[PDB]
Amino acid sequence: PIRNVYKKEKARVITEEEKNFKAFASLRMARANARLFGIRAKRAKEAAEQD
Amino acid sequence: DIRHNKDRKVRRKEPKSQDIYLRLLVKLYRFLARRTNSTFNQVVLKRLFMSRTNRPPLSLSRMIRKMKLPGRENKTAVVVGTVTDDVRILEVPKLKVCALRVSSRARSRILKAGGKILTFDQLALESPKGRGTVLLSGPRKGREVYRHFGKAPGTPHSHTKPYVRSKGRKFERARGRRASRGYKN
Amino acid sequence: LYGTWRKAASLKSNYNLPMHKMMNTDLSRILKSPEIQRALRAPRKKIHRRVL
Amino acid sequence: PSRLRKTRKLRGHVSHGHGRIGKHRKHPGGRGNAGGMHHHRINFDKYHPGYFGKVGMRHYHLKRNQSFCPTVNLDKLWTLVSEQTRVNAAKNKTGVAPIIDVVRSGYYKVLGKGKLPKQPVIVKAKFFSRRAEEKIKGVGGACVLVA
Amino acid sequence: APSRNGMILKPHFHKDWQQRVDTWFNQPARKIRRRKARQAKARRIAPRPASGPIRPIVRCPTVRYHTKVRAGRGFSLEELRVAGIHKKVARTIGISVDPRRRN
Amino acid sequence: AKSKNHTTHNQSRKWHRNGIKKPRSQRYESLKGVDPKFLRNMRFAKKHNKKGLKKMQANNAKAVSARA
RNA sequence: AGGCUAAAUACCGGCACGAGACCGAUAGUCAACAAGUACCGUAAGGGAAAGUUGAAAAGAACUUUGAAGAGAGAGUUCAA
RNA sequence: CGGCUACCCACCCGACCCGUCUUGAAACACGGACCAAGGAGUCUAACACGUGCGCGAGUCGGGGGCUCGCACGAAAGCCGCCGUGGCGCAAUGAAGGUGAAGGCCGGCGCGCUCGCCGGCCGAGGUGGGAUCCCGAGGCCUCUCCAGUCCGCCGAGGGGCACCACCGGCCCGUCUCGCCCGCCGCGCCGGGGAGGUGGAGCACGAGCGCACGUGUUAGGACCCGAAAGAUGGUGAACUAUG
RNA sequence: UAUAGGGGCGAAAGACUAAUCGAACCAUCUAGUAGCUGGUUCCCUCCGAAGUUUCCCUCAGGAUAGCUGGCGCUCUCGCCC
RNA sequence: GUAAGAAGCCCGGCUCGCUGGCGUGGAGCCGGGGUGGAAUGCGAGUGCCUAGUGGGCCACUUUUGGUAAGCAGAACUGGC
Ligand SMILES: [Mg+2]
Ligand SMILES: [Mg+2]
Ligand SMILES: [Mg+2]
Ligand SMILES: [Mg+2]
Ligand SMILES: [Mg+2]
Ligand SMILES: [Mg+2]
Ligand SMILES: [Mg+2]
Ligand SMILES: [Mg+2]
Ligand SMILES: [Mg+2]
Ligand SMILES: [Mg+2]
Ligand SMILES: [Mg+2]
Ligand SMILES: [Mg+2]
Ligand SMILES: [Mg+2]
Ligand SMILES: [Mg+2]
Ligand SMILES: [Mg+2]
Ligand SMILES: [Mg+2]
Ligand SMILES: [Mg+2]
Ligand SMILES: [Mg+2]
Ligand SMILES: [Mg+2]
Ligand SMILES: [Mg+2]
Ligand SMILES: [Mg+2]
Ligand SMILES: [Mg+2]
Ligand SMILES: [Mg+2]
Ligand SMILES: [Mg+2]
Ligand SMILES: [Mg+2]
Ligand SMILES: [Mg+2]
Ligand SMILES: [Mg+2]
Ligand SMILES: [Mg+2]
Ligand SMILES: [Mg+2]
Ligand SMILES: [Mg+2]
Ligand SMILES: [Mg+2]
Ligand SMILES: [Mg+2]
Ligand SMILES: [Mg+2]
Ligand SMILES: [Mg+2]
Ligand SMILES: [Mg+2]
Ligand SMILES: [Mg+2]
Repeated sequence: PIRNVYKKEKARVITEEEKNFKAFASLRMARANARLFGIRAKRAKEAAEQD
Repeated sequence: DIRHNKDRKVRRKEPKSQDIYLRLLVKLYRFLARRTNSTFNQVVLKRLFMSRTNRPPLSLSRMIRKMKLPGRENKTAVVVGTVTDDVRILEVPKLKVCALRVSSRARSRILKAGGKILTFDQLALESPKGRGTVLLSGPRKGREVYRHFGKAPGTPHSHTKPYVRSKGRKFERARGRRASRGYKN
Repeated sequence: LYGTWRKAASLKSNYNLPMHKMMNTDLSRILKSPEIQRALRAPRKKIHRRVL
Repeated sequence: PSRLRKTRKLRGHVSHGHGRIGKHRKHPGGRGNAGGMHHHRINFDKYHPGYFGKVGMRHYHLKRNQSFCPTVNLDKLWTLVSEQTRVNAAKNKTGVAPIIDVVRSGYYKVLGKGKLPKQPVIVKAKFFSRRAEEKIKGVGGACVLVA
Repeated sequence: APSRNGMILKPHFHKDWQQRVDTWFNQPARKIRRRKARQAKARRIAPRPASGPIRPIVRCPTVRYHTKVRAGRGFSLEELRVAGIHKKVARTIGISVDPRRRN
Repeated sequence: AKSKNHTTHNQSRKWHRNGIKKPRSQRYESLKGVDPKFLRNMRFAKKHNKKGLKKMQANNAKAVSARA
């Protein structure tokens, strides 16, 4: 059958920078960049046009 | 003379359920509350006549908090009705409790802590007059039916959750819930 | 097939024996036990009928 | 049960529990939700506010699979894994933390609730709330983003 | 028509529905027919297993179910080519082939 | 078809059948309609009370207990 | 902008079968019986009522009254 | 001899003919000559409340599959890596989206209308609140001695549920200003203090089955129109060639 | 023998069209709808009204409030206050 | 219409970003002490669901239109 299997990843020691690795601000910045990707490109284009 | 509209007490004096064990518990606690002259026996006899709604299921964490209060070290917690397990707490004290129809998930969680539980007949055999006891009850108004009650969902201070077929947009939102369409409550 | 109160059933996966409400279903022994009658009230079997 | 219904005890009463002055006429007030805006406006505005009109913008061809995002709370974050994991973490043999993946249980977002145990955890989820993210780091845990 | 307080209802019984009502009084007979058909097919094809054609590993498309995996229709032509067996012989071997699926 | 227009006959009986009892008077009635500035000041005084209460009031309680 | 194909699906008509917490002759299909029959209207069409002797006819031989219908005796049946 | 009555008769008193529309019925208001049989609040779906049951932050196999062909079997039993799924466990915005823990103690930076740090339990406080606990005091053969023996209570304490208020947290808004971060230093993100709107949170109670009532859609308590549409039959009567 | 139903025919009465004509007959939709009449079946026990406010093309009706009943639930007496 | 107490009064101390000559005023909180506060009668509070009703009439008294009416229209109370 197609019974599901799952990777274990039992336990591990937390690294040093994991306390400040990710955050809610990371997802917020990712969403903001995905929303304002093309606008920044058009702004850079019209800025290089004036030069 | 005097009107006879309120002469008959509407309270019930006999359990509507046909459970044989509940009938025997009533027959025992009636004799106790009649003889021992204990107000605790009186109230625990009155709470056995109550229906399914008037006997709300008391959770486990609520009973933990009620027993953690000062003066409840060795006192026995008594819940007329079902006590249910709570998965939000992780550790539990001894918790020597007597209840009716304890849930199986809470059975092991209480028996692993070291405390022993007992039923109503064992409680009557141990302490007839109800000494060293704490009578607890679950949230009677915590039921969802009491959230649809009030004066009316139209008064500007309703907060009464009107009955709606499906919850979401364009379902009882436009005229009477915002100042843009008509009025605001 | 049904299991006991200690171990669940083997044939049925998530079934356990029903819970038992009154551990002692004999009212006579409970009412005649010394612990119950230790703190009882007087019988007071007087009728006190209507007096003319 | 016809023997338990009310119509049996109504035999002999001519009006059948409906009165002599106003008889039981076939839909005397209207059929269905008739006249929701007039001659029923009092009831419709007292018991169903907001029923008339449109509020929000329309979304053509909405799929309930896109907005599928179940939420899990911190008080339930330990009910997903087994019980022995919690005691093995509380034993504290070294600075190792158990990994609690909510995607296996079926939750995509973790929401914040208080009273966390003092054990460090490594959580893997697609979305995190700000309060939950600060509360898991105030105890010494770690948050891992997946996709 | 309305009462003191109650949920507003919109029953879809305004059409002439009583002349088209499907009662499932033949459900046990249908289940018995299906079971007898399964048994007869298995007895006729006894050396071959029931649901003979092997089905590949298939991930759910939508984001709601893309975390779990399920069965499918047939193996792709690329998978058949990497396996090294011909396309047309897999059908008589007992391997269901899905030419529309890509990798 | 002229009919009766408006009378208040047999109304006091209907009222007195159930009762015209006064509304429920309870302590801490409400804080609605009160001046918003006064309410803000009261909230500030309530939230800043425990800052200096638990020390000076405790000292004064110890002092009066020593007095009597 | 060309085509073929069984499967699970539906079936108040048709040919047979089984069953019923249904109806029991003003009920149940209109129709338990020579029922879509008698009958009605030019026609399209409308459309009924109507079961029970007795276990077995063993359906009352014979005498008398009456022209007969019918009746008095008698006779069969546990029972006319 | 005793006997009420479903037998008959007589006297005394009271006694208008039933059903419904109506403020008003015995009416010169309507229906009923009489008798026998039939005759009217049903069933389905959905909703709300209450009650009984089982389980319980879970609940439900009604949809399929399995065991052996079965009169009772169109039943019943089981699925366990069939819980897909429905309801509930999270709400708030039109939406992009966001999305609920308080309390005590000490210290520092101007303990500043002031943040952080360390330790603890961990869902705040007030006024009521069944019940429970402690409890001065006195209540049992001659006496100082006792554990049971007789046996209630002034006052005080922690306080179920629930009630009223204050404060706290979440989401959508308006005012005020300042701070922090950089997978990249921007009309990028995050945060505070105050006023309001929410069907919210502030140790959860729902699910499935049955019953009763009430509303509604189904012909829907029963009987009743003037009318509309579809498709066919009639100039053997009558009007006209 | 020809004209057949919103059609025919009419020296015109809206007369005739199979005893029916200011729109025939037959079957179906159709158990069409009715805020309008009539009826609505056994006993006992308990409680027991309103013809009033507001709104509606509302006035022979309905919604709302009020009157009523049922199910309860939370407490209080029962041993100088 | 209101009041005739313990949800009250006297005392001390804290908080305020409200106001401000003033430790001024006003609110909130804490702490210990003192219930017998007009008569009479009575057990109260509260939640849910809900049928019927939504044509009324009459009477003492006060009253509007009308000459008047067993006329039409109102207020309290009682009755059908
Ligand atoms: Mg009465
Ligand atoms: Mg009646
Ligand atoms: Mg009505
Ligand atoms: Mg009326
Ligand atoms: Mg009604
Ligand atoms: Mg229709
Ligand atoms: Mg009127
Ligand atoms: Mg093609
Ligand atoms: Mg084709
Ligand atoms: Mg086929
Ligand atoms: Mg039957
Ligand atoms: Mg017949
Ligand atoms: Mg002869
Ligand atoms: Mg009658
Ligand atoms: Mg009438
Ligand atoms: Mg009249
Ligand atoms: Mg009459
Ligand atoms: Mg009459
Ligand atoms: Mg007449
Ligand atoms: Mg007559
Ligand atoms: Mg009959
Ligand atoms: Mg699921
Ligand atoms: Mg009809
Ligand atoms: Mg029309
Ligand atoms: Mg035609
Ligand atoms: Mg001719
Ligand atoms: Mg026409
Ligand atoms: Mg004619
Ligand atoms: Mg016509
Ligand atoms: Mg009908
Ligand atoms: Mg009216
Ligand atoms: Mg009432
Ligand atoms: Mg009542
Ligand atoms: Mg009724
Ligand atoms: Mg009049
Ligand atoms: Mg008058």
